[PDB]
Amino acid sequence: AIIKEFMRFKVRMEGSVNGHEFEIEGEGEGRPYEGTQTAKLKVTKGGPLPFAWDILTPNFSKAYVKHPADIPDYLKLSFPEGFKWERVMNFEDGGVVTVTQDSSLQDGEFIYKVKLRGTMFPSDGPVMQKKTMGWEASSERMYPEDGALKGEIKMRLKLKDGGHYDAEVKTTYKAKKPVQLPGAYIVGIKLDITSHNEDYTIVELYERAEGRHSTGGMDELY
Repeated sequence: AIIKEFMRFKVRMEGSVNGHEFEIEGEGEGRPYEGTQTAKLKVTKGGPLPFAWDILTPNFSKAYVKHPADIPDYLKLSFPEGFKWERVMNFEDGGVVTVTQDSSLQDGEFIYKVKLRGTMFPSDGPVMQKKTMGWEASSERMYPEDGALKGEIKMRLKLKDGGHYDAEVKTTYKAKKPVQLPGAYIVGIKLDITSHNEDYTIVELYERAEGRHSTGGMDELY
């Protein structure tokens, strides 16, 4: 076993949102075959952030998705070399977040390097005004294409003032070496910030993710 039942990770993210530069370092741990994990993140530069942490969170670990035996776990199979991923999050108000990530394994621990760029968020919008309250549970609709794994999500962020703020998210996940890709399927995910400090320079997350067969819906009917 390359991927153990209990695994830790270290993550570094360099990014900017609307021109505001920042850096974040974190450490996480979880149970890859169980689809549960946690992370503790510290802003190491550019704090306190002048925008909602919520836009950053889905950006802090695909090896930790519980998969049934009949769905190839492409991303776990990618180790020890690992994989890379590139994502686009197009928010309903024109904000855009692009992400580039590299996942590797070293000395028994995963190493994540993330580069993020957020742009065009309205200055008076919920992101810049920090008016968000956590993501609703998501369903990432997965399918193989061009020798990589593709995922689509309509993510919905809760607004402090009872509404929601949506984003159309598309990601491409690619193993460094060819390994078995799965067929189309769906991953149910729930991410929460479980703790944070007064000025939000330290936050803790918890995420649960499990793959299952689609019952047909992949777009509007999932």
